[PDB]
Amino acid sequence: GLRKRLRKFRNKIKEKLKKIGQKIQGLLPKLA
Repeated sequence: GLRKRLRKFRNKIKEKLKKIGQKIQGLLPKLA
């Protein structure tokens, strides 16, 4: 049962990741 929970876990966080990667690419061009 632990597996089913772990897999889905790394799936939820993965979403919040691609979210910030979209916020920094906007400032970089201005800062660096």
